[PDB]
Amino acid sequence: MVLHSLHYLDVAVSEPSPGIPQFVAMGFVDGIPFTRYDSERGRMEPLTEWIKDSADPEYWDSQTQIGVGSQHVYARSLETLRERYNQSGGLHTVLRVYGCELLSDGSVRGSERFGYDGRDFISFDLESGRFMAADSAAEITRRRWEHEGIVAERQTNYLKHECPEWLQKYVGYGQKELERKEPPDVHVSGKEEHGTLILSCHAYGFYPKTIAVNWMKGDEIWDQETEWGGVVPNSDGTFHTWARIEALPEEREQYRCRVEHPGMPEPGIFAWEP
Amino acid sequence: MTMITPPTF
Amino acid sequence: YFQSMAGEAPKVEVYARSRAEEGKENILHCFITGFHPPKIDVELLKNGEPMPGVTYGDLSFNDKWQFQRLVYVPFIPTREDIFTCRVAHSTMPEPRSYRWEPDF
Repeated sequence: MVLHSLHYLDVAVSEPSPGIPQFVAMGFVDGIPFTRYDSERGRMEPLTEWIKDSADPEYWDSQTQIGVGSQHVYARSLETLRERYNQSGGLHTVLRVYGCELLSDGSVRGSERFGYDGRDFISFDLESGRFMAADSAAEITRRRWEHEGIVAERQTNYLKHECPEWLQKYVGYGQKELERKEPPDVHVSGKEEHGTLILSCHAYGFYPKTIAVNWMKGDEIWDQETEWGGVVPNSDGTFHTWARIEALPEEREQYRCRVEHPGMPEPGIFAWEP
Repeated sequence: MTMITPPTF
Repeated sequence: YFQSMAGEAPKVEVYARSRAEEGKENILHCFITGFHPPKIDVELLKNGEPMPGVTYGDLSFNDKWQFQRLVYVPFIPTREDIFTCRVAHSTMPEPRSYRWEPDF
């Protein structure tokens, strides 16, 4: 199983706009943002008290230079793909995800993926130690990188050594925020509409993301009649979700919502109490 | 060094 | 052509941080996912007027390279008000309004 993950998402665009910097790098530990570089701010910065408190200034200074240097490589990378795919100017996007996962048996999963203009470009897998190119145009990068030996060695080293070394430290520094359990506050709303009762089970403010929200009628889960929202983020790092069913309003009292979450000592059952 | 620069295309 | 672009067209969830209590302060979120390219017009509205102090969380993306954005604003739900998120994107032929479903 995956105990912990460190991931970086890069977004690089050819022309900035309101709320879209030329370049943004975001770090996540266990799915939670903790750091950001943004080309408008020009500095790497903490998104959590725990990285602020544990990082020293060499961390922010080095990440800052790595963000700025990335800004410049993605700018050249965009010009290169622009020429290669025979495109005209305007909004173009390079994306990257990369990171490692610490597994139950003390093993390291890690990968690096690049997207261009919303499709796969090129990807690297630790196990294979080789690049998969999406098309002939990525096959040119792959051939260059493969021919020289250097890029494979540098990414492996990072994804197998430095990336999990940093992940172990971040789990050290963030233990209190990352191990914490906040139970959902659960509330069932209902409105009658065109002669149907819509019943919604809302789960507010829970952490972590892992949750069971189901509607039951009698002894059965009424899953075929249920619609679920996403598990979606609140502004404060917690999560929100819901589950909705339609009922005959004479049957309202036959419906209840079961919720299970690691922050709740017991599963709860919720009904509409008008 | 936690983040790394991407390789050039 | 617009039918043909459903795969890059934003999905919208509108939800409060907390169970609404009349005149008690809360946060309204509009979570937009599944859209490409990343330029998108999002407004949070009380009774069809732009709410002040809206924060545009940064872009992220998923396993298919589709963008997501969390947009949010302090608000004070009343039973008397309608809170919407209007979203316009290039994959949509017209702006769509998404109502916050009050849960009081």
